[PDB]
Amino acid sequence: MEDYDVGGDMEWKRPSDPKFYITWATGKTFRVGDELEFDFAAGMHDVAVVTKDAFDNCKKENPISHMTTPPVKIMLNTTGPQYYICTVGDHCRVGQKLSINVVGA
Ligand SMILES: [Cu+2]
Repeated sequence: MEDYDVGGDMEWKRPSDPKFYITWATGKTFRVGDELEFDFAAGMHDVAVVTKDAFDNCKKENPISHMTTPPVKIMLNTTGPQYYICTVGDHCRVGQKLSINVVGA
């Protein structure tokens, strides 16, 4: 397995550039068995696991999951698309979201 720290050195924050997490995710292989870790300061950001449509429109309500205490560690147990957004303020709207596609171990 591999434990990915989302955003690397920038961690999970409000990006200056909307494509920042698209860039971070590019080229990486997310496999069943891998872990994602979102590091952030309590109350400044959070993590919501959401559907594709909620990702696309930054819909914060009624997510699949929602975590407010950092660090958020999520195991990738199934293959297919996974979407994450931060629901604090305008962060999602400016790019604080991540889309990945999990493949077999
Ligand atoms: Cu945020």
